[PDB]
Amino acid sequence: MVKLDRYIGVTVFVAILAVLGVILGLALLFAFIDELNDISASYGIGDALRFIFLTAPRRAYDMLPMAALIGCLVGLGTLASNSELTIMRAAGVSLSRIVWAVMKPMLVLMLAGILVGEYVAPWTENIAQSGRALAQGGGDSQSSKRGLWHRQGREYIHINAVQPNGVLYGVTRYRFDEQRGLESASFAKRARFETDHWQLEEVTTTLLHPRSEVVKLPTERWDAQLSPQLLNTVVMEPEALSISGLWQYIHYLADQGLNNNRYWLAFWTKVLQPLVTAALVLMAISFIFGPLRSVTLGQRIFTGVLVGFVFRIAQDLLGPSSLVFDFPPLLAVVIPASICALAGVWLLRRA
Amino acid sequence: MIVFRYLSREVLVTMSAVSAVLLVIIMSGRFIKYLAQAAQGLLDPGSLFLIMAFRIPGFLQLILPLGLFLGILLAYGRLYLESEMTVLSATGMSQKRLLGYTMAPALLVAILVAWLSLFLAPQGINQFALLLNKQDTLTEFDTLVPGRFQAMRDGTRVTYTEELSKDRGELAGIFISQKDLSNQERGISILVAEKGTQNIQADGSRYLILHNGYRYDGNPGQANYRAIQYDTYGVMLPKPDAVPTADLFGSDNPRYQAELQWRLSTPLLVFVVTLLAVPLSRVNPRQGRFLKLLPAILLYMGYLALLIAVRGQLDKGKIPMAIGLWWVHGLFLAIGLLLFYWEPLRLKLAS
Amino acid sequence: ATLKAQHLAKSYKGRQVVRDVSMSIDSGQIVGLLGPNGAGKTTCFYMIVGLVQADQGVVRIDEQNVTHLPMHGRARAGIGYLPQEASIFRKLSVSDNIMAILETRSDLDRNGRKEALEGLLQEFHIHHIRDNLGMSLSGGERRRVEIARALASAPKFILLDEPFAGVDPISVGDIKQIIHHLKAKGIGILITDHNVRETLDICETAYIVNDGQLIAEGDAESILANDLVKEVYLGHEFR
Amino acid sequence: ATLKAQHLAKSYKGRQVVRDVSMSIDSGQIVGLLGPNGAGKTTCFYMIVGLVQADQGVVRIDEQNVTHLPMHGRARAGIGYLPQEASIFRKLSVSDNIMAILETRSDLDRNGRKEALEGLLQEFHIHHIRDNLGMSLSGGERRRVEIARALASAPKFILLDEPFAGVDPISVGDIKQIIHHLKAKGIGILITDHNVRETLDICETAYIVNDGQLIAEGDAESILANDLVKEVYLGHEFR
Repeated sequence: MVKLDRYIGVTVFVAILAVLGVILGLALLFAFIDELNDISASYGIGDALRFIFLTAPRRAYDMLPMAALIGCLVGLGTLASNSELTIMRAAGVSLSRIVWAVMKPMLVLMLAGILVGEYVAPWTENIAQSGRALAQGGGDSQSSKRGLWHRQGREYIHINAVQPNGVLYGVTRYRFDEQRGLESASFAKRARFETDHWQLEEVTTTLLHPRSEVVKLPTERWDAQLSPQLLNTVVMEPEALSISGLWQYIHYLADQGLNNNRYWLAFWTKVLQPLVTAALVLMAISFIFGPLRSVTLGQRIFTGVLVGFVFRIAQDLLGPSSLVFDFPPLLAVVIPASICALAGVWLLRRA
Repeated sequence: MIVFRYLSREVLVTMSAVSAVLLVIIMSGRFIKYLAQAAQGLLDPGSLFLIMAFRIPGFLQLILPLGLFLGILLAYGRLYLESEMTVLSATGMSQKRLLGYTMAPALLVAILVAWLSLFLAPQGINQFALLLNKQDTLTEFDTLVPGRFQAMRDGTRVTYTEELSKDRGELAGIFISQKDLSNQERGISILVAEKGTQNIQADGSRYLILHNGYRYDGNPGQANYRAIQYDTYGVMLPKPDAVPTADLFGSDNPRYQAELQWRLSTPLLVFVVTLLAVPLSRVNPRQGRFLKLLPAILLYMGYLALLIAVRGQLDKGKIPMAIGLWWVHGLFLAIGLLLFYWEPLRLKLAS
Repeated sequence: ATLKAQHLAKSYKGRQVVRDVSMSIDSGQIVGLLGPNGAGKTTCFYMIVGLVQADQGVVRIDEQNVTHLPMHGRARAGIGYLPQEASIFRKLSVSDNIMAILETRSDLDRNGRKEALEGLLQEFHIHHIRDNLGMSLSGGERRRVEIARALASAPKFILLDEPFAGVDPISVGDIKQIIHHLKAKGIGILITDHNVRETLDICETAYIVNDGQLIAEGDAESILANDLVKEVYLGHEFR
Repeated sequence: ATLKAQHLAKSYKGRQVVRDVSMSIDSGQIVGLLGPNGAGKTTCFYMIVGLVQADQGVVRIDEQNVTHLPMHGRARAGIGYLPQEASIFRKLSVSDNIMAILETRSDLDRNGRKEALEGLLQEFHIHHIRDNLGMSLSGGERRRVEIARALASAPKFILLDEPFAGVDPISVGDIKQIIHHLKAKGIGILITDHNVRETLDICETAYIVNDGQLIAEGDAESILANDLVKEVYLGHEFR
């Protein structure tokens, strides 16, 4: 059972690769279509291309499960289109054997895909959003999306972007006298936290009362807590964080007593992704390729896309609802995966 | 004439089924988001049915042409598979004649989406906007807690206050931080106050006066600053979609001309996609009636999304109001023309 | 009339499936086209119907070149086509199947269109199923109303594609009867099929193509006596 | 070994396609199945192969009921199937077509798999195309390697689907020769086709089912002399 297993293995493998190629191409195409309302004449089509193509290694990982479902459907769809699968099972080979032969290249592309997306996606993505924001509207005291406003005593602080590395980007320090006269307005590009104090870098403090001094190194005057929940409201979504970053952050707010369940959920959708994909395509292969009736390839891929979008909606509703009611995050991703798995098993026994 | 009513009835009933499916889908997702918002903050629990009822034309507007696309694709695919179109054109039916027979329902649906797009969208978004503006002008908690630090949409302006009054129209300890529009007047403006008093207008918006404050129009780290010692200062703040209003034709405002071009552009888009789907339904090889459906939906999204992109760049990019939208419609028109005249170019070049 | 196909040649990825095949078929005679599957029989027949565009060659109906124009033009010239698969309007009745195509005829009036509708209905004895839809008819009745529609286009030639495909031995005689009906109207008939016995039994001047080139021609006995066709197609053991 | 299918019946939404069809096939004999298309001729064969699940009835191969098992279960019980369409593994060569299924055989060894591979390769005259892929073969070679795999599954019965359909009259003798080879190997053979002449020429005990019920059975002469099959199937003008 080596020649058939390598046959379906290579077929499903190259099928998943091609599907990922086309889907990634269309995704980048629409991203470029959508990023055409943002040009401020500072940088447009070129910075667009740089942003999109730096985001391609990220988007490939987000596309890997769908490319795996559709890919397996293209493999077994092309094999069953030429009547090879019907006679393959008409000779003693059960359907479960075919499901495993299809699932091994999937497990290879998912186990290999999670470390590719986690080692290559966060870096290229950080460069992408960083450069895009900087040329688009970065360095400004004001930041799009969300920037943190806080008041300490008679001092007003705005943060352009809080990164989950303990670094604050775009720190404005508005220091008025009691009389409200601005005795100093300052700006800092980045800030580092070290034990007892906040140490700012690339700082520019300007005021003209009886100069515009520029200090590049630490300034420590924040007795404010700048609480980890206040900062936690402004952290970027756990999508960009590495898997290890999700673990260390999960355990970062756990020590502070802050709750960390969204990050547990993303952690488990990240770690158990080959499993939920394996169950999804198990149920799909069982349901679509089960009956002996000949089905065209477009109908197979179409109905499988319907399955993938339906269960996609299922997890999308079942996550927020999983943690608003404070359940364990593991069963959140395990229960739908086990439903697709057991449904695929019962469909296998139906045949 | 039996062919006319035959293909016309098939196309109309098929596009009606597809538009019903897509309509239930979109209305169910948007319903999940509106019931969601109605569960998160208990916003309008009773009349969310009325909210969706106002959102119906805005969805049917964009759903109807796609339903026509996949309608003629599915129905004509049916006729090609079962050899009906073969013996149809084997008798003397030119593909031009097929494009006319198909083009009459395109005119009907073009009128339906025309009156719906011109009339029912500004009305539905108008009523939805008035209800939303009342139940949200007193339920959207747009007024401060007082709390601190309220921000608008982008984050350009920030209003901060320590106290609200009985009339929820007095203030105390005010500070505002705003930018204007861009390149011009790049400086950030900040105002500080002891006492302020907010006045809201029955029509909408809010106007507030602050007493004995200060005014600054300079950037934190540039050393260019101005001080304005005042004792009374009245600011008119904006509002707590806005463009879908009424059908006032293209005037001095370029945004109204653009929106008129888009609302007017949807039926022409119906005609264009109708031209696309007549030769794109040649699935005679009897191997794929569901195959072109995904490229049809995705390509149609490449029509709609790109049209929205150039419509967005129509106002700030100074694309003359005779070039842009007709440039898009001309692109996809060129696609349809090419697809239609693929074979006549072979036959006429052969001569 | 006179249908002519002179020096047909098709190139298929370095492979010449059919090269320099010339045949002619006149109105009122039943002409067959047979040979091995790899030969130019399959591609050449479509090159006559117009489904497959001929890379090189001439196809003219009655001194009028009809080769490289669309299929509907060939239909106006008089060339009708009848595929093997179900081609009935499943949603239209029999009277709607015949009238629907009768309305396309240029030279008619409502008296002529209804007269032709009733004439074709009572001609093929399908007057009792004039209300039954396409999907409700059986196979024989389906082919019957298909032939009725083909006559409703008023052609000078008809190209039958696999007539004796999937047909019971009891219905082959009915097929012979309806094809003789078509012959009695002075309309040419071209038949291609794998049922060589009945095909040659009904065809007057059949052609035989092998490995791209025409290898034989003539009546049933002339082909049964040809040694090359016995070498490559019929076999020394057939009949 | 003797396969029996007792009281098969398939119902299609108020129309009973097959009622009370019983058939038996012994190892080493060629059994045919014929009849009209609307009859249970087509559906019964599928109910035996396992492609169509029988609503009610018994299907047993040598005392082992195979009715409510998957098609692969019938395959392990000994039921092999050979469809008419292309069933070749187009991307792997012929030797991979036979060896790929030979590796699934429980009762073999690596020496045994190579010996059986060579035996089937030189046995079916496919020894020269050991390098050609599936998609590269012609029709005859296609069917040869298909039958080669069918025997490579080591079945006790083989269910051929339209063997004589679309074969040139020169190849009919080759098909009969290979089916006689399958006869000489002690494996049952079920043949269904529309070419009644060649099937009855090669089948020993053919069956005829009409409108659901079995109407005839017996030898070629018993069927040619049977009056019902000439009334509803053969058409009084057979041979």
